[PDB]
Amino acid sequence: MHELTIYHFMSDKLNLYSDIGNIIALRQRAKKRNIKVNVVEINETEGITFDECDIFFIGGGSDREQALATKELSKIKTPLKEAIEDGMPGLTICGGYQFLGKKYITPDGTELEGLGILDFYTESKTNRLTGDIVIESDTFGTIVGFENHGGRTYHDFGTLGHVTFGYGNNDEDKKEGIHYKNLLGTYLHGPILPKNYEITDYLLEKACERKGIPFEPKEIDNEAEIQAKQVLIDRANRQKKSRL
Amino acid sequence: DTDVLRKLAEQVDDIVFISGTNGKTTTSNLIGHTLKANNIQIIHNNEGANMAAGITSAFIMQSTPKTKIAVIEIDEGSIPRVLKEVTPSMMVFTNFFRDQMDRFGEIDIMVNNIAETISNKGIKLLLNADDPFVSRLKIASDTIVYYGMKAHAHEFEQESRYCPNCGRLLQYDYIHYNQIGHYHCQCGFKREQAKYEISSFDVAPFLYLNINDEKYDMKIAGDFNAYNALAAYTVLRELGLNEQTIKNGFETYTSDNGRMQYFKKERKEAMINLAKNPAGMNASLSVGEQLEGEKVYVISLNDNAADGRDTSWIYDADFEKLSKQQIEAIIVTGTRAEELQLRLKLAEVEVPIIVERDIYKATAKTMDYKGFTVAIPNYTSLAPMLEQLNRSFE
Ligand SMILES: Nc1ncnc2c1ncn2[C@@H]1O[C@H](COP(=O)(O)OP(=O)(O)NP(=O)(O)O)[C@@H](O)[C@H]1O
Ligand SMILES: [Mg+2]
Ligand SMILES: [Zn+2]
Repeated sequence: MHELTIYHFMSDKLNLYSDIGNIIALRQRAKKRNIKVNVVEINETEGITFDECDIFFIGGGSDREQALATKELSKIKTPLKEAIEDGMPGLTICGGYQFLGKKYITPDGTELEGLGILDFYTESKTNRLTGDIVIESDTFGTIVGFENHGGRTYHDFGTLGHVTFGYGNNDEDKKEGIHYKNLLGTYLHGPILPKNYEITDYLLEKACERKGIPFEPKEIDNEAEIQAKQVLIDRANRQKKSRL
Repeated sequence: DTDVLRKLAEQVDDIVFISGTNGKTTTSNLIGHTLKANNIQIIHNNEGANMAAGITSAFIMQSTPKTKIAVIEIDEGSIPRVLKEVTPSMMVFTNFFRDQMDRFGEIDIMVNNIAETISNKGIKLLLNADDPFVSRLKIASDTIVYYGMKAHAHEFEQESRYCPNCGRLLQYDYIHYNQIGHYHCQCGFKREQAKYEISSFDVAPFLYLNINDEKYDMKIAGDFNAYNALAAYTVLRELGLNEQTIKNGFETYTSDNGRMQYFKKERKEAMINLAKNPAGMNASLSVGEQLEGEKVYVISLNDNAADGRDTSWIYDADFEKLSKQQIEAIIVTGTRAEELQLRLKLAEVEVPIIVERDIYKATAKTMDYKGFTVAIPNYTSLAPMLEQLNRSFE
């Protein structure tokens, strides 16, 4: 069967959000399209190259582990940015998403440098944005998850969609994450991918066409995913009706 | 009221005290259960109220004309106060473990105070030969009965120790765990030969013991509980009970907290084990491997405040291994039953999944199967699941 290769960056330090569940979702959706997925864990960047990478993944760590991850990743800031600029599919989670930008400001005003891949910043506050979150996307459908972050991210790029329940990137926008080219970033937990199969299939499909291999069958069984989403959709609505 | 306890205790032929730092309750429960399974009226502080007031209260509320044996768990620090008013005929000690936060040598001092308190009273002492600090109590009576465990009986899941007779560094031929082992000072203080001894045992998933060339098929788990069972065995034998009578009660005793807790009605069996994190789930998922026959799972995932709202951790658990087992069906329940269904789909666990979010109904549904129920709740799921299971098993 066909193969696809995932670069999983700093899997050792950036391990707070059950990344393995995102890996499993990608392995299983691709396996139902007869595609084998090999994951390359990249915790040391020395002359690493994106030639052999189909999808990259950066998880989230603590503030201290993020800064050290950023320092190691900055050794390939330009091979990474030029890969993203070439449409390389990627998923980034919480801190792995925040440090794509210029800087991360801790609640006490402390300023941590990001990769600076894209021109945005995040500033944390002590009172967190926490709860169920329901998003309506025109690319990913209904995205459903759990959020819990002190960081307020401010960017003028496209997002994963409009937030009908919850917060998203910040207190005001009602917009979640980032969608630039094939690079996705998000604050969602769950992890994000198991329920949100349109996101999983988007990444697999972009990597399949760039490699020239097929992505068939395109429409498969999603009943369990949709039933898991519906729990949070129903509960969000209840919380809306119980706020009158 | 201290004279009423003295008066009440006087009419009891056999008074057994259980003490030590760890395992008193399990030991005491095995003893009281086994006697009760034999229709022997007993006084039993079966609630663990092991201080003077609670012991006094048990005697007041439970003593009858037919109450032949008192079975009393006692906090080690309450031994002096209770002995002023009650002298037991028999006393078993499980162990004396110094905690890491304890001050310098607070253990030997505690053991001397106990030895002085119980000294020269004709009390039959049942001592853990494998614990040096329990064995130091040999100085306190002329009637000593040792129990212990043969070297290599089990590979236990493992600071330094000084002899309690002479204070020199202790030498061990073999170590069970911590200070428990086969020791021998140069002063002569050594691990004595045991009257009742466990030659071997295993936990697959419940204790299976080999005591003095007899086999005991338990329904509790936990490595350390072999010692509590052996301590209870030693009391029951010294009370004159026989291997069969003891075996009858040891085969039916079970825990009651939803941790490796066993159930049976006719031929239908169940076991419930709390799991609320990846390591607890992995251990609960493994239990079925050690059960023979088809199994029916009920797994409950609530996401209430005490459980945590983020359920992502179930992806860090090894649900994939269930495919190595023989399973009729898995009932997923709790407020986030559908996350469990989706997790098991991604685990490629290809057995029927029944989504039933009401923990009561999902748990009773396991009665519809003939296989061994493995029941796994997270924290807020435990109480409703346990309650239903007690309902279904009568
Ligand atoms: N034989 C043993 N050796 C070492 N640890 C044990 C043993 N038995 C039990 N424990 C541990 O001690 C804990 C308490 O067991 P329990 O039977 O309640 O002891 P206890 O002596 O009654 N406690 P307490 O009444 O608070 O002094 C258990 O949860 C076990 O982890
Ligand atoms: Mg106790
Ligand atoms: Zn000595």
